[PDB]
Amino acid sequence: EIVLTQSPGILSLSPGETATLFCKASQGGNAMTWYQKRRGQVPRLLIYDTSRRASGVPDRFVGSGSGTDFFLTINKLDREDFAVYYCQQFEFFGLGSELEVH
Amino acid sequence: QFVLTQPPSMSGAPGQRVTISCTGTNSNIGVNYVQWYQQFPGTAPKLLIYENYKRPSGISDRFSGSQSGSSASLTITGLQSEDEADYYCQSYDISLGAHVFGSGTELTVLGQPKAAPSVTLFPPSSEELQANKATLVCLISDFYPGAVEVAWKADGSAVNAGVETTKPSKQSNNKYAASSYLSLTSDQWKSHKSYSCQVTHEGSTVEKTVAPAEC
Amino acid sequence: VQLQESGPGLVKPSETLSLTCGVSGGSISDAYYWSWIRQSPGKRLEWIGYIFGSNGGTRYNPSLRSRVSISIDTSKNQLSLKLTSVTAADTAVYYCVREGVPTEATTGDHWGQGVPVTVSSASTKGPSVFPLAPSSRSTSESTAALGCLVKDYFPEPVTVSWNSGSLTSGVHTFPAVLQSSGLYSLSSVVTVPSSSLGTQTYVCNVNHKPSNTKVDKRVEIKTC
Amino acid sequence: AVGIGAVFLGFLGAAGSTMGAASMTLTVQARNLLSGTVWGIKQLQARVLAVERYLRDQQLLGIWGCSGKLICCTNVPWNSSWSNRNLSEIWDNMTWLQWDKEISNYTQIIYGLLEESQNQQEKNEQDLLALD
Amino acid sequence: AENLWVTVYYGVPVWKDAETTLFCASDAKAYETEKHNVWATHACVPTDPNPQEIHLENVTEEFNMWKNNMVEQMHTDIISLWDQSLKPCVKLTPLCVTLQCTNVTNNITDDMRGELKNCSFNMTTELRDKKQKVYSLFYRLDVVQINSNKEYRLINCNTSAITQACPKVSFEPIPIHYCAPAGFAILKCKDKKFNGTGPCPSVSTVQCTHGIKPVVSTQLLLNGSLAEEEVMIRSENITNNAKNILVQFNTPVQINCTRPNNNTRKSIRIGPGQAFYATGDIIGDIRQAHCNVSKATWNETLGKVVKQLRKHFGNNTIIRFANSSGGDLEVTTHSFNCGGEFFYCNTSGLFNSTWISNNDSITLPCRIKQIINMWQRIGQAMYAPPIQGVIRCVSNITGLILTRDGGSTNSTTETFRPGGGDMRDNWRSELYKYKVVKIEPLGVAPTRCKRRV
Ligand SMILES: *[C@@H]1O[C@H](CO)[C@@H](O[C@@H]2O[C@H](CO)[C@@H](O[C@@H]3O[C@H](CO[C@H]4O[C@H](CO)[C@@H](O)[C@H](O)[C@@H]4O)[C@@H](O)[C@H](O[C@H]4O[C@H](CO)[C@@H](O)[C@H](O)[C@@H]4O)[C@@H]3O)[C@H](O)[C@H]2NC(C)=O)[C@H](O)[C@H]1NC(C)=O
Ligand SMILES: *[C@@H]1O[C@H](CO)[C@@H](O[C@@H]2O[C@H](CO)[C@@H](O[C@@H]3O[C@H](CO[C@H]4O[C@H](CO)[C@@H](O)[C@H](O)[C@@H]4O)[C@@H](O)[C@H](O[C@H]4O[C@H](CO)[C@@H](O)[C@H](O)[C@@H]4O)[C@@H]3O)[C@H](O)[C@H]2NC(C)=O)[C@H](O)[C@H]1NC(C)=O
Ligand SMILES: *[C@@H]1O[C@H](CO)[C@@H](O[C@@H]2O[C@H](CO)[C@@H](O[C@@H]3O[C@H](CO)[C@@H](O)[C@H](O[C@H]4O[C@H](CO)[C@@H](O)[C@H](O)[C@@H]4O)[C@@H]3O)[C@H](O)[C@H]2NC(C)=O)[C@H](O)[C@H]1NC(C)=O
Ligand SMILES: *[C@@H]1O[C@H](CO)[C@@H](O[C@@H]2O[C@H](CO)[C@@H](O[C@@H]3O[C@H](CO)[C@@H](O)[C@H](O[C@H]4O[C@H](CO)[C@@H](O)[C@H](O)[C@@H]4O)[C@@H]3O)[C@H](O)[C@H]2NC(C)=O)[C@H](O)[C@H]1NC(C)=O
Ligand SMILES: *[C@@H]1O[C@H](CO)[C@@H](O[C@@H]2O[C@H](CO)[C@@H](O[C@@H]3O[C@H](CO)[C@@H](O)[C@H](O)[C@@H]3O)[C@H](O)[C@H]2NC(C)=O)[C@H](O)[C@H]1NC(C)=O
Ligand SMILES: *[C@@H]1O[C@H](CO)[C@@H](O[C@@H]2O[C@H](CO)[C@@H](O[C@@H]3O[C@H](CO)[C@@H](O)[C@H](O)[C@@H]3O)[C@H](O)[C@H]2NC(C)=O)[C@H](O)[C@H]1NC(C)=O
Ligand SMILES: *[C@@H]1O[C@H](CO)[C@@H](O[C@@H]2O[C@H](CO)[C@@H](O[C@@H]3O[C@H](CO)[C@@H](O)[C@H](O)[C@@H]3O)[C@H](O)[C@H]2NC(C)=O)[C@H](O)[C@H]1NC(C)=O
Ligand SMILES: *[C@@H]1O[C@H](CO)[C@@H](O[C@@H]2O[C@H](CO)[C@@H](O[C@@H]3O[C@H](CO)[C@@H](O)[C@H](O)[C@@H]3O)[C@H](O)[C@H]2NC(C)=O)[C@H](O)[C@H]1NC(C)=O
Ligand SMILES: *[C@@H]1O[C@H](CO)[C@@H](O[C@@H]2O[C@H](CO)[C@@H](O[C@@H]3O[C@H](CO)[C@@H](O)[C@H](O)[C@@H]3O)[C@H](O)[C@H]2NC(C)=O)[C@H](O)[C@H]1NC(C)=O
Ligand SMILES: *[C@@H]1O[C@H](CO)[C@@H](O[C@@H]2O[C@H](CO)[C@@H](O)[C@H](O)[C@H]2NC(C)=O)[C@H](O)[C@H]1NC(C)=O
Ligand SMILES: *[C@@H]1O[C@H](CO)[C@@H](O[C@@H]2O[C@H](CO)[C@@H](O)[C@H](O)[C@H]2NC(C)=O)[C@H](O)[C@H]1NC(C)=O
Ligand SMILES: *[C@@H]1O[C@H](CO)[C@@H](O[C@@H]2O[C@H](CO)[C@@H](O)[C@H](O)[C@H]2NC(C)=O)[C@H](O)[C@H]1NC(C)=O
Ligand SMILES: *[C@@H]1O[C@H](CO)[C@@H](O)[C@H](O)[C@H]1NC(C)=O
Ligand SMILES: *[C@@H]1O[C@H](CO)[C@@H](O)[C@H](O)[C@H]1NC(C)=O
Ligand SMILES: *[C@@H]1O[C@H](CO)[C@@H](O)[C@H](O)[C@H]1NC(C)=O
Repeated sequence: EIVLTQSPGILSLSPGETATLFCKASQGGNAMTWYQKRRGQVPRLLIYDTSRRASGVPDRFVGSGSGTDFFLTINKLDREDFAVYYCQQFEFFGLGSELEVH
Repeated sequence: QFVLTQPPSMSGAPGQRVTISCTGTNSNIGVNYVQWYQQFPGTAPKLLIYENYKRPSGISDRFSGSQSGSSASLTITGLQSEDEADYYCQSYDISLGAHVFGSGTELTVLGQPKAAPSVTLFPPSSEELQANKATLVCLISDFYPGAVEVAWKADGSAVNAGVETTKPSKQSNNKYAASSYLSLTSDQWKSHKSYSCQVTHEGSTVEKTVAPAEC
Repeated sequence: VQLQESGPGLVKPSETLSLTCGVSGGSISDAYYWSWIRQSPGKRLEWIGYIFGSNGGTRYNPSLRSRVSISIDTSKNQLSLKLTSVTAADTAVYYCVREGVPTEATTGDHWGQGVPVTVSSASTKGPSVFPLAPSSRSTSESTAALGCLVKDYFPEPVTVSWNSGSLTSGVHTFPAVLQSSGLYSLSSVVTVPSSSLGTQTYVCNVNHKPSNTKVDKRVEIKTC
Repeated sequence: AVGIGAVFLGFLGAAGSTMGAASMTLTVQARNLLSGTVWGIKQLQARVLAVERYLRDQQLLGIWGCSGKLICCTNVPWNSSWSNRNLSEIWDNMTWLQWDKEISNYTQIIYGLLEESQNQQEKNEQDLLALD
Repeated sequence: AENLWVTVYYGVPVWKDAETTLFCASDAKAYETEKHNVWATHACVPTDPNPQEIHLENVTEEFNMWKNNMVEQMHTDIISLWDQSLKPCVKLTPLCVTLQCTNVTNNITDDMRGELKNCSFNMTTELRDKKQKVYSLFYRLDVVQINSNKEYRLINCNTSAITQACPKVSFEPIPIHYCAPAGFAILKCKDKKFNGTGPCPSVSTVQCTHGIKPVVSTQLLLNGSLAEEEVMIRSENITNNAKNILVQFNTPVQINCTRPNNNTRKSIRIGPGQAFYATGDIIGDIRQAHCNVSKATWNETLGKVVKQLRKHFGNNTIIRFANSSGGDLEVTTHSFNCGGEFFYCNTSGLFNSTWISNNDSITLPCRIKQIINMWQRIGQAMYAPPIQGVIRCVSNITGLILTRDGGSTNSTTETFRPGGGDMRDNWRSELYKYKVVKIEPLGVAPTRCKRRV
C-alpha cells in the first residue's frame, strides 16, 4: 500500500513571507493533491493533478514536484492562510502539517 | 493459403490450345499488373508474360495473355511437348502489402509414348566391404510413365531391409528417372547367394541379379 | 549481369542465416530492383523482400518483418540477406533477381542459380563417396555404367564433376534418397564405351559445401 | 520488361515514405475526396460538409497563381529563418507528417504573401496589356 | 540558386485527429427478412462486398481507448434505435387494474415460495358496454401487494405507463458495419500485443470496420472477438481502483442456458384492433431455468488469467475471487436476452476460489422477469411478450469485467469482483482498435523552380 510521508509539518512563521511543505511517496508515477482544513470548518480543495487550481483559489498557492517528491509553496502569507494542510495520493492519506503564527 | 487460386494440374495433347486461369479478387488483380512465369523441376523460373499480354525477347509468340476483372488467363495455341513444366501467376497485393504467387499449375503434355525402363544394378565396392557394409544400387532411367515399381529380393525371398527409394523424377527429356539402394553389412552380404532388384514398369517385370559370389 | 548465391546450407535452430548474392556484369547502383525469392518444399513460392539499386530503399514482406534484414554493398558489388531465429519452416531454395530493363527487346527477368538452405539441429557430415565399379553385369553390349555413390552426406548438396568436369557426356546425377537415418545418399553415373575402359581414368569430383569438403574418388575396374 | 516493380498503393499509401517518392503520386490522394427517417439529415449534412470543404480548398487555390495546375511554382523566395534545413536532406530524409510539425508555426502568413504577390502580378500584367 | 522558391502541392497525404459523425451500413442478407422486422434496415445502405483494407509501412501513430470518441455516439444510436422501434406498437394503459390472485395448482412445500402467480381481473371488450373476466399468469417480480382477501397490482403502474413490444420485431443482433464519410479515414492497429494505450508500429487504414454485433450483457460479455494468443488485461490507471478491468481471453468457453417449461400464449382483445398476449396453460412439470458450463475448461481459463494477472502485481501474491457485493438486481447477477426473452442468472458459483503463489458441469440458476427497464430512463418501462415451447441457447463466453477492492491496511491478497456498471464498456471491448482521422491536402514546401512571366 502507498504510504505518504509529510515533511516539516510543524512550521511557525510571520505574515507576509513564503512557506513550503514537503511530501514524499513510497511509489512514484502518480499525481498529487493538496487539501486545506481550517479550524472548526469544512475542508477545501486547493490542488488537483499536481499543478491545477480549483475554483475560488488565488494563484499564490503553487504546487510543484516530480516523481515521488512534491512541494507546496505559498507566497505572501495572510492571516486566513494559517491552517492545517494535507497531501493526497489515492484513498490513502498523509498525516498533515501545521501552520502557526510566529 | 494463397490469395491467388489456380486449379492444380492439367494435361493436353500436342498441338492443343489450352487456357490456364488465375483467379483472385479485385484488391490484387483488379488494379495491378499480373505476370506469368515458367519453371521446370530443378530449374530456376523464367518470365513468360509481363504486364498481362507482353512477352520479352527470347520467348516465342506461341502463348497469349489476357486479363479481365479479377481473373487472368494464358492461352497456349499449338501445344508442344516441351511445355511439361510448372506455371505460376504472380502479382502485388495491397491488403497484404506484398507480392504474391498463384497456386501453381503443372502442365503435363499428353502424347508422350510409354518408355520401357533402363536398369543398372551395382554391387558394393570392396572398399565398402572393408567398411563392412554393402550397398546395392538399382538405377532406373529414361522411362515413361512415372509409375515404376522397385522390389529388392534375396536368394528365394524378398528383402525390404536397408531399402530406400527415390521416385520417378521427371528428367530433362520429359521422361523419368529413379533409384533404390539396398543397405546391408558385408557379413549379411556374404550371408546370401544372390540379391535382386526386380522392377515392374508398364506391366513389364525385369529382375537384375547380382551374386555375393560375384562380389 | 549474372547472379550467384553464397552461404551455409545448414543453419542451427534459433540462429541467424546469412546469404551473399554476387553479381557480375553490372553495378549494383543502377536504377533497378533487387529481390530475394525463396521456394519451400512442395514448390510454394514466397516473396521475401526487395531493395532499389540507386539509393537503397527497402520493402519487405510485413509478415516476417521482425526478423528479416536486407543490405547492399556497392564496394564488393554484393547483396546481403540476414534472417534471425530460424525454424523448420525456413528450409528453402533461395534466388536473387534483378528486375530487367524497361525496353523493347529485353531478355526478361534475370535469375540467380540458387542456394539450398536447411534449418536443422543435427550436425553436418562430410560424405562417403564410393566408386560404383562396373561389373560384368554392368558392361552389356560395349557400354558400361560406372559411377559414384555419395552416401551419408548431410545436408544437401554434393556437386559431381567427372574428370574435373572435362567429361559431361553420358553422365547423370540421379535423384538422391532420404534415408531413415536422416542422411542423404546420391548416385552419379557416367555411361562409358568399353574400349575406353582400359585407357582413360575417371574421378568423380564430389563436393559438399556445408561440410566444406571435396572428395575426388576414382572409379576403377577390378575383378572382384 | 518489368518483373517486379512498385505498382501503386491506396490513398495515403505512400505517406510513410519520403516526400520525393510520395510526390510521384498525387492523383490517388486527390480522387478519393469527393464521393468514393432522421438519418437522411445526417447524411445530407455530411455530404454538404464534404463539398463545402472541397469548394473552400478550390477557391483558396484559385486566388493564387495556379487554378488547376495541381503543381505550382511562384515568385516568393524562401526565407531560411523559418525552416533552417538543407535542401539535400528534406527530399531524401523526411515525411510530410514529419514536416508538418516543423512548419506549423509559420503558417497563415505565407498565404497572405501569396495573395499579395498574385495581386501585384495581376495588376502589373494588366498594365502591360493596357499599354498593349 | 540560393533563392529557393515556395511551391504549393495539392493532395499531400497527411492528416490530423478530429471528431465527426459516422455512417451505419450492413449486409444484403438483412434485407431478405423484409419489411423492417429487424431494426437497422430503416437506416442502412447495404454494404459493398470486399472493401479495401490497405496496408502501410513505417508510419506509427498512438492510440487511446479511454478518451476515444465515437463510442459515445454508438451508445446514443442504439438507444435511439430502441426508441424508434417502439412507437408503432401498442400502449398498455387499461391493464393497470385490481388483480384477484392466487397460487398456481402445484404440490407446494410450505417453505418454498411460488414463482408463478395466477390472477384474474376485468377488461374491456371490443365494445364499450361489455366487460369480461379473464385470467393469466405472472412472475412474482412483477406484482406487488396493495393494502380477509388478497389482491395485487403491477409494479410499474404507480410511476409510468407501459409499452408492449410488437411480436413481429425480433431481438437478435446483426453485424453492424461502421463507415466514414467522404474526406476521412479510419485507422487500425494490427499489432499483436498492444494493451490499449500508446504507439502502435504497424497500422493500416480502412473505409469500413469489421462486423460488430451489439449484444447487451452485464458481466461475462458474449459472442465477442477473442484475441490472438495470450490473455490480455487492460485498464486505464491500474493503481486506481475506480476503473474497471477488461479481460479478453483467447479460447472461447461454451455456455448453455435453457428454460424447460412449456408455455402456451393466448390473445386477449383490448378493444378495436388491439391485441394483448397473456401466458396461458403450462403443460409439464414446473422446473427451473438454468445454465451449464464445463468444469475443467473454466478452471483452466481461470488459471490462464491468474498467470497473466500476476505480472501486474508482483509474483508472490495471493489472488482470490468473490461474488458481487450488492446493489440493484441487474448488476449483482449477469443478465442477457436469449430467444427473445430476458434472463437474470446468479453467478456466485463461479467466483469462489483462491490461488497460491506457486466431465462434470457447473450449473447455476436463473430468474425470469417479464417487464424490463434498460438504461434506467425515468418514464420508460417495456413489457415483453412470452413465447412458445422449450427454449435453449448456446453461446461463447469471451471476456470478463472485473473490479479490484480498495484494500488498505497492509494485506497481501488482492481480491477481485465482477461489476457490470455502464453499458459503454461492452462497446469499448470492440472499438479498442479504431481512431478516426481527417485528411488535409495542400502542403507547401520550398524548392528550386520559378514561374515565368
Ligand atoms: C451468439 O451467437 C449464436 C450463434 O448465432 C446465437 O445462437 C443462435 O441464436 C439464434 C437466435 O436468433 C437461434 O436461432 C433460432 O433457431 C431456431 C431453430 O432453428 C432451427 O430450426 C429451423 C426450423 O426447423 C431450421 O430451419 C433451422 O435451420 C434450425 O435448424 C428457430 O426456430 C428460431 O427462429 C424462430 O423465430 C423467428 C422469428 O420470427 C421465426 O420466424 C421462426 O419461424 C422461429 O419461430 C431462430 O432462428 C440459433 O438456433 C442459435 N444457435 C445457433 C447455433 O445459431 C446466440 O443466440 C448468440 N448469443 C446470444 C446471447 O444471443
Ligand atoms: C447465488 O447462488 C448461491 C449458491 O447457491 C446462493 O448461496 C446460498 O444462499 C443461501 C441462502 O438461502 C445460503 O444460506 C443457506 O440457507 C438455508 C435456508 O434456511 C432454511 O432452513 C432453516 C433451517 O436450516 C430455516 O430456519 C429457514 O427458515 C430456511 O427455511 C440455511 O438453512 C442454510 O444453513 C446451512 O448451513 C448452516 C451452517 O452450516 C447449517 O447450520 C444449516 O443446517 C444448513 O446446513 C444456509 O444458511 C447458502 O449458504 C448459500 N450457499 C453457500 C454454498 O453458501 C445465493 O443465495 C444465490 N444468490 C441469491 C441472490 O440468491
Ligand atoms: C494514472 O492516472 C492519471 C490521472 O490521474 C492518468 O493520466 C495521465 O496523467 C498525466 C499526468 O502525470 C498526464 O500528463 C499530462 O498531459 C497533459 C496533456 O496536455 C500535459 O499538458 C501535461 O503537461 C504537464 O506539464 C506542464 C508543464 O507546464 C504543466 O503546465 C501541465 O499542467 C502538466 O503538469 C502532462 O504531460 C497524462 O496526459 C494523463 N493521461 C495519460 C493517458 O497518460 C494516467 O494515465 C494513469 N496512469 C499512469 C501510469 O500514470
Ligand atoms: C451445450 O449443449 C450442447 C447441445 O448440443 C452440447 O453440444 C454437443 O455436445 C455433445 C457432447 O458433449 C457433442 O457430441 C460429441 O460428438 C462428437 C462428434 O460426433 C464426438 O466426438 C463425441 O463423442 C462421440 O464419440 C464417443 C466416443 O469417443 C461416444 O462415446 C459418443 O457417444 C459420441 O459418439 C461427443 O459426444 C456434440 O457435438 C455437441 N454439439 C454441438 C453443436 O456443440 C454442449 O456440449 C453443451 N455444453 C456443455 C458445456 O456441455
Ligand atoms: C521505412 O523505413 C526504413 C528504415 O528507416 C527505410 O530504409 C531506409 O531507407 C533510406 C533511404 O533514404 C536509407 O537511407 C540512406 O541509405 C543510403 C544507402 O547507401 C545512404 O547512402 C544514405 O546516406 C542514407 O543513409 C536507410 O539506410 C534505410 N534504412 C534501413 C534500415 O533500411 C525505408 O526506406 C522506409 N520506407 C519504406 C517504404 O520501406
Ligand atoms: C388458475 O389457473 C387454473 C389452471 O391452472 C385455472 O383453473 C381453471 O379454470 C377453469 C374455469 O373455466 C376451470 O374449468 C372448469 O372445470 C370444471 C371441471 O370439471 C368444468 O366442469 C367446468 O365446466 C369448467 O370447464 C378449470 O377446472 C380450472 N382448473 C382447475 C385445475 O380447476 C384458473 O382459471 C386460474 N385462476 C384462478 C383460480 O383464479
Ligand atoms: C370484475 O368484475 C366483476 C363483475 O363486475 C366484479 O364482481 C363484483 O365484485 C364486487 C366485489 O367483489 C361485488 O360486490 C359484492 O356484492 C356482494 C353481493 O352482491 C356483497 O356481499 C359484497 O359485500 C360486495 O358488495 C359485486 O356484486 C360483483 N358483481 C358481480 C356481477 O359479480 C369483480 O369484483 C371485478 N374484479 C375482479 C378482480 O374480479
Ligand atoms: C500499456 O502500454 C503503455 C505503452 O507502452 C505503457 O505505458 C508506458 O509505461 C512505461 C512503464 O513500463 C512508462 O515508462 C516510464 O516512463 C517514465 C518517463 O519519465 C520513467 O520515469 C519511468 O521510470 C518509466 O520508465 C512509459 O512512460 C509509459 N508510456 C509510454 C507512452 O510508453 C503501460 O505501462 C502499459 N501497461 C499498462 C498495464 O498500462
Ligand atoms: C454473495 O455471497 C454471500 C455469501 O454467500 C451471499 O450472502 C448470503 O445472502 C443470502 C441472501 O441475501 C442470505 O440468506 C438469508 O437466508 C435467511 C433464511 O431465512 C433469511 O432470513 C435472510 O434474510 C437471508 O435471506 C445468506 O445468509 C447470506 N450468506 C452469508 C454467509 O451471510 C450473497 O447473497 C451473495 N450475493 C449474491 C448476489 O448471491
Ligand atoms: C401460496 O403460497 C404462499 C407461499 O408459500 C403461501 O403462504 C404461506 O401461508 C401460510 C399460512 O398463511 C404460512 O404458514 C406459510 O409460511 C406461508 N408461506 C411462506 C413461504 O411464507 C400461501 O398460503 C399459498 N396459498 C395457497 C392458497 O396455496
Ligand atoms: C409443448 O406443448 C405443445 C402443446 O401441447 C406440444 O405440441 C403438441 O405436440 C403433440 C405431439 O406431436 C401434438 O399431438 C399436439 O397437437 C401439439 N400441440 C400443439 C398445440 O401444437 C409440444 O410437443 C410440447 N413440447 C414438448 C413436449 O417438448
Ligand atoms: C464459438 O466457438 C466456436 C468454436 O468453439 C466457433 O466455431 C468455429 O467457427 C468458425 C467460423 O465459422 C469455423 O471456421 C470453425 O470450423 C468453427 N469450429 C471450430 C472448432 O473452430 C464459433 O464461430 C464461435 N462463435 C459462435 C457465434 O458460435
Ligand atoms: C411505487 O410503488 C413502489 C412499491 O414499493 C414504491 O417503492 C415506490 O416508491 C412507488 N412510487 C411512487 C411514486 O408512489
Ligand atoms: C484447476 O486444475 C488444477 C489442475 O487440474 C488443480 O490443481 C486445481 O485445484 C483446479 N482448481 C480448483 C479451484 O480446484
Ligand atoms: C466457495 O467455493 C467452493 C466452490 O464454489 C465451495 O466450497 C462453496 O460453494 C463456495 N462458496 C459459496 C458461498 O458458494
